[PDB]
Amino acid sequence: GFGGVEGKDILVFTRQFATMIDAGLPLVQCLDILASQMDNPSFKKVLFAIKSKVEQGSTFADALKEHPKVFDELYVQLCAAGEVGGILDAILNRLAAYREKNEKLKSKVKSALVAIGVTAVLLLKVTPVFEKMFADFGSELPGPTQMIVNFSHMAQEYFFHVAGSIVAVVMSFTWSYRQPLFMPVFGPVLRKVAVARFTRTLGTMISSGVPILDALDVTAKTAGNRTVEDAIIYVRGKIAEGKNIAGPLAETKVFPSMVVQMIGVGEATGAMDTMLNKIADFYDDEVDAAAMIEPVLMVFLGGVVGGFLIGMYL
Amino acid sequence: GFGGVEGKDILVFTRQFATMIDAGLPLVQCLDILASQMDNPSFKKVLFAIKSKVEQGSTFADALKEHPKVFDELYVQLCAAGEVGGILDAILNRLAAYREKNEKLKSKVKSALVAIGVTAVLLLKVTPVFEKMFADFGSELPGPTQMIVNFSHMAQEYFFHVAGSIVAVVMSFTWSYRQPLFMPVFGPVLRKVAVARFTRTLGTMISSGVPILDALDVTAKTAGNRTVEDAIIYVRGKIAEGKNIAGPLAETKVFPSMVVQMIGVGEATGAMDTMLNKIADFYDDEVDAAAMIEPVLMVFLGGVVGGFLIGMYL
Amino acid sequence: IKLVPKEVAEKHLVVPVNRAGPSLIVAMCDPSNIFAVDDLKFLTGYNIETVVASEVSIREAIERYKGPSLEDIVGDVGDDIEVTKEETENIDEMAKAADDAPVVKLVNLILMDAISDIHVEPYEKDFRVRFRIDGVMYEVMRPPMKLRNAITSRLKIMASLDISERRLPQDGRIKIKMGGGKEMDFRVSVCPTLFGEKVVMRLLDKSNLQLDMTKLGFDAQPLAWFKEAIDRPYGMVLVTGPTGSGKTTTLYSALSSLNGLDTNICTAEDPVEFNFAGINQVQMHDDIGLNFAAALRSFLRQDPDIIMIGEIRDFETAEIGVKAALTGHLVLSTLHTNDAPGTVSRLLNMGIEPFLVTASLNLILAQRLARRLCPACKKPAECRDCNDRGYRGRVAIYEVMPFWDGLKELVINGASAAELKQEAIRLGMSSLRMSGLRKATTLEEVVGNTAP
Repeated sequence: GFGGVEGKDILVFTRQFATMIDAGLPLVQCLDILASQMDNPSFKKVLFAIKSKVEQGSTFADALKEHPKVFDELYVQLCAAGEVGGILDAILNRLAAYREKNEKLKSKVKSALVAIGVTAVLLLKVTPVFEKMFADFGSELPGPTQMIVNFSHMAQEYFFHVAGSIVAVVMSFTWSYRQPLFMPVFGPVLRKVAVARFTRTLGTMISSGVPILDALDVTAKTAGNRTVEDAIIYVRGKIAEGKNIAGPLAETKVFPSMVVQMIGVGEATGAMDTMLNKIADFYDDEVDAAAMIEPVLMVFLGGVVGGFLIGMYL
Repeated sequence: GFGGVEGKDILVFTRQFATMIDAGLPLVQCLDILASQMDNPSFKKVLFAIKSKVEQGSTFADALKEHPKVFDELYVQLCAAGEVGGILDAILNRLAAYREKNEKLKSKVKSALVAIGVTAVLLLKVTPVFEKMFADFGSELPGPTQMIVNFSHMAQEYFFHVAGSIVAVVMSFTWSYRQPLFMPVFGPVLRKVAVARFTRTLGTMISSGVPILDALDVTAKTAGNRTVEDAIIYVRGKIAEGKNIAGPLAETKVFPSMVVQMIGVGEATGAMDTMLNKIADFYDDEVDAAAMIEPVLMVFLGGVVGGFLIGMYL
Repeated sequence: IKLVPKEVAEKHLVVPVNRAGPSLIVAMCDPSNIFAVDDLKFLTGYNIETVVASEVSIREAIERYKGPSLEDIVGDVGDDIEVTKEETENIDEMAKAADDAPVVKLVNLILMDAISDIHVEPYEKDFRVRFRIDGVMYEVMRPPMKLRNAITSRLKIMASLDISERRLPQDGRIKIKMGGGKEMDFRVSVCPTLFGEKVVMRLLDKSNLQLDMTKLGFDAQPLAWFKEAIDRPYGMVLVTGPTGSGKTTTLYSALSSLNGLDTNICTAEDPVEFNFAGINQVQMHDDIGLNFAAALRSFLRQDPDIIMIGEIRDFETAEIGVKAALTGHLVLSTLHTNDAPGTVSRLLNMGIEPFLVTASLNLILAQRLARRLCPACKKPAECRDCNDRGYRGRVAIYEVMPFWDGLKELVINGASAAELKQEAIRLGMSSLRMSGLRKATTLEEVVGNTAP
């Protein structure tokens, strides 16, 4: 009996392979690099073994077959389908997106029956209970009926309040499900995720030995957000013209003062690999922690409760 | 009409002033630094105005008087009492501890007369009101009496329900009060709070321009947890001997691998100020997320309510 | 503390005050009274260590009685040096009202623990000192390891530094509020000092020595006039000397003695030591994370007529300094060294050349401590830097004055009036001559009278 690896850890490693392979590095050299950049031993250890099969001439799909407890049949078959059709690069990109969606979906059920389940029942009906409680404090409230009506009519008139309760529920469910003219101002720009991916990809290709400009030309083809792709094409164009990497970055808001100051140290030290690896892991951990996801809850929490109470009042 | 500032935001700023002033920086330079390290504009903007009065020669108490909607009469008087007695440093430490207790107490009623007082009356009797109101739906319920008994006997038989209501109260009070041999193994060590405070204080004194060793000598006198104070005296002793800051930290479990690795970059980059500022913000947000103080409320909330209702029915 | 009955203490005016190294410390007013001593020996059964005290102080202690302190310690608003001593004290009095509801004015110890040479060598070793007249003498003050360690951190902290096993030695300076200074060497644990932690304090005592110190025979009036001159036309000078020969004092003396009221002067120190009774003056102190060079570099930037660097120790600042000399400022500073290869070596080793320093440095005084058994003498052992030589050994130096220790005299050694001529002209040179022969102890008054 052997277990797989964490959703996080499959993610990091599938992303960074998709990135290196789409860069045109040899598959064995891709494998070496991610092993050599890994923080957990079990990952570095496997990936040396997967690479050892690839250097004997086996496909990546057949090399991953040595770890069927980590890469399931559906994963290998996606790899092997990519290898058979000449699309290994685009199926690894697909697998990296898959692994990222899988980890995010995992954190986000589990987060908060555990504690999340007990707290989510408990929040979803708190208000609608308060509500039924104030409306059960006797008879002849705001909007009721007298108890002697026929039951069906009494229940139908209150339908107002039964409705204001359900809406209260739907709202707190929406906040728990989501949550775990200047035309250019409206476009989605770079997020935390997209900066973390960029930084990991670059940390990865630099630690492997690719130059900055070779890494940027690969990255500018594998960036998902269009505005970032436009940013990165401008950064690469600036650097290729002889401008200093920290200066191409400093023009773009998405790189903090420090990301730039830290990169600026890396330029003068020949340690941009180390700099980018630590930037990337800082960002990856900031990402997985992630404050507006909790304030907007409370907005809809009490705002709906209060809407019910006002609803029958009137 | 003007409002104050958030409990969080008073907290951060009172802490960081107490820290700088107890460091022996000039009061105006303390003021400049916290303004210049602030993330919200309204804080940076005020603190420039408070500093502008202090540079005209006014006391801090009289300078804060320009924002009576933010620093109430009790706050200024504490400052002014410190200034009159030569204890501005120790009254700011008191005020920082006060602001920290205030923010923590706020999050922690609200989570799941001000708002805390109104919400705490309102939660403490919600259920027991529900209860009295189901037991007032007519006569001949489960466990009652007929109204013709003598009053004293009727009231004594219900004593069951009067008791189940008081217990319900005591419970919701407990949740609101709580919720806001190897001898060395038993001592309270450094927590998340104490690391967040440390990191903020150091991020603060470095961003202001103090060296690492001057900041550590101040911090080692203003650390509340004794085991951390002993840790920090050892870190400062190691650094003063010529050991590298990340290496003094790496000896102590309270600093993660990421913290040390990030600090170790900051040493080679002359960007420790900011490495510490980003570490501190990350920690402060991890602290304020840290969620079981609200789920356990609700466990006892409805669990007691339901215990009452069950109690008489039977 | 413990005695026999309180009555017996009061009758005999004696009080036990501790127990250490199996002996009972007994404070006693009448230590010649063998009856009382033998009574205490028999009644306690303990071996005694007798300490003489004034009768009324013993009586006061008996009635008053480290606990009141154990609580007043947990009062952060006391240790805080940011608070003026005048107010801090008040808190300690009022806080002490807790026990008995009075104000005690002047608790000697409660204050003693909150608010020329001291040698503290190891654990359980009696302190030694250098007395102004008696010289090396033993003292009645000893600290065991715990007390040593506590002193050691105390002194370390008041001097602004953090001694620990990681940084066991510490060469700092205490700033007495009376502006006065003292050099403190200090060692924690036993890693460098097997004999235990230890400290030494060479007291300054300051409020700054003046030219009134031809009293102390250090520099002859003639030479001081020559320097007075020299400093007026902006000849740059460094005071060299081994540790504690008087470098900083002498420097401060030369600047203080001049009328600097009409010139913008301008000082960069790692900590305050320099006192000057002058108005056009900018005093600059190293802060966290600033090199000496940051402050000099940005300071030379304004218009100082005179620049004073406390002591050159990062020579990246040294470089700025000698640059300041070559633009034509009047620069002055201190350097730790004992003769000419000492300094020049010392100066050249962070990359200033002797053409820049020696060519733009005018005068270099060398200070000493001479001892003849118990006199403590600080003298200017000796130096006019003429310039550089093309194809050379470089540093061209003409020694104006030497000091003979055998007769305690300052001799002129081949200096001529034609040497110190270096004047832009006749009238300037004439002014120098007049100050040479033509040109009240307190600094304020002395400055006041050089001003005129």
